[PDB]
Parts: sequence; C-alpha cells; structure tokens
Amino acid sequence: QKVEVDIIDDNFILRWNVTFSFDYQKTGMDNWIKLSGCQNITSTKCNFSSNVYEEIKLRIRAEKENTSSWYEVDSFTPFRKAQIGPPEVHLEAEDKAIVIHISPGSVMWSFTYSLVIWKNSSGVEERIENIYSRHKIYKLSPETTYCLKVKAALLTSWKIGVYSPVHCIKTTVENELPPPENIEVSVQNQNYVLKWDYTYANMTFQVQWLHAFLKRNPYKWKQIPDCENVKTTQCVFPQNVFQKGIYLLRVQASDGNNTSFWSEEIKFDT
Ligand SMILES: *[C@@H]1O[C@H](CO)[C@@H](O)[C@H](O)[C@H]1NC(C)=O
Repeated sequence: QKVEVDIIDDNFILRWNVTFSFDYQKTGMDNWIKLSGCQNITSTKCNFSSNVYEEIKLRIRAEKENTSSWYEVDSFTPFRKAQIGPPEVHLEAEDKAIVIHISPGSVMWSFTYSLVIWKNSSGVEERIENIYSRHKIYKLSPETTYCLKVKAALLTSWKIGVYSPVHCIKTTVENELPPPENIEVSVQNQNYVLKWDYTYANMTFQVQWLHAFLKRNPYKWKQIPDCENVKTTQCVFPQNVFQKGIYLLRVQASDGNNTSFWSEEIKFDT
C-alpha cells in the first residue's frame, strides 16, 4: 500500500473506519511536524494555508480503532505540484448570445481562461481560448439550451487547470428587433462615418464606446452624442472626439417602444 498527494489550490488531496493525520518536514530534516487542523480527520483533504517554492515531504498517518500505518510521500514543491482549481461561473442569456462571468474558484497563486461549449442536443463541442472573465458568445439560436465548462490556466508556469462544473442555460425567445449588423467605420473630411445595416425601416439607434483595454479582467460605456437617437443607419462625428487609441463601439436599435439587444462589440482603431 502506498499514497501519493495531489494539490488543488490550497489543498493537499490524498490518493491511495479510518481517520487521517498529516505531518510535514522540509527536505533534509530529522523530524516531522504536525499540520494544524489536519489531525484525525475523515476527509482526505487538508487545507494548508497557514511557503510554496520550498521542497517538503508529507507523512500521512492512517488510523483506525486499534491500528495505524504511517506513509511518507516523495519530496515535492507545492507550487510545482499544484493544479489550478475550477473557476466560479455564472451565465446570462439573450436570444442569440450568452455572457459568461468567471472568477477564481488564496496562497498558492495571472490567469488565462478557456471554455468548452456545446448545444445540449448535439454534444458537438467548440473550444474557445483565451477568454476573459465576462466573455460574450454570439450567433446562437433562440430557445436553445447550451452547456459549457470553463478552466483557468497559467501558461507561463505551464499549468492547465481543472474544469468548472457544467453550467447550462437556455437562450430566450427571439427579440423581434434584431441587433444592428455589419458595423463599419470610415473617414470623410475631418469626420468619422459610422455605418451599419438594419433589417427594419423607421428605427432609431444609439452608439456607445468604451476604451478597449478596460475589457480585461474587470467601466461605463458612453454615448457618442452625435449618434444619439439617429434616425438612419449611420452617424457622422468629428475625428477629434477620440484621442488616438483603440476603442470598442456598439449599436442598439429601437422602434420607440422596445430595443434590440446590442450589436456585437467592434474594434475601432483611430
Ligand atoms: C443533455 O442534457 C441531458 C439532461 O437533459 C443530459 O442527460 C445529457 O447528458 C446532456 N447531454 C449533453 C451532450 O450535454
């Protein structure tokens, strides 16, 4: 019989009427030191928050009513062994898009995220890489249940993380007003010209902008005043309303009563 130990975030996890007690020592040491709060537990997990680049060994004392055995584990460095735990995920849905809110699931530990998504009916998985912690997936079908799981990563330290539990959400009934489409910027004179397509006539629109870098690991979208409630599928505004830089633009439609969901966010490099 022998034991190994895995680490997820701040927990030692044992892999093989019994209780467990954990000791450790720094490698090249005589005696064993008890890990506080990890003595006579039923759980195979020991939370050790309270120096992860130092080499250590563990000793696990497996006890019963009248007998016990003490197993040592090979030397390890906790950081090198650690696995990143499953992130916490919350989903929200529109008719044709899903928004994924992600946050870490702390002593051991910036994270890069990835996900896997599939339609419940089909099970065909699409993998999306390098997503951020409020990612939006477009081009989905209304009243359709999608399922997904998310993992964290630390590409610098070559760690690939554990997937969150699966979460599913059903997209809502189709919005009668679809989002504006095909958004494009061009320049005329000292102005920018924002153009888009729309499926219905006699609509009004609004355009909002955001500094693009603000999207990472999160800010208020702001109106472009000239574009506010425009009655056609374009607006013209002075170049000098934006400093040089990288922005995001989005457009929403209205019939005076209801609004579409937002168009996709488009990159705007001045
Ligand atoms: C779809 O959902 C059913 C439960 O309704 C579940 O049993 C099944 O595993 C899911 N399949 C996929 C591919 O997500």
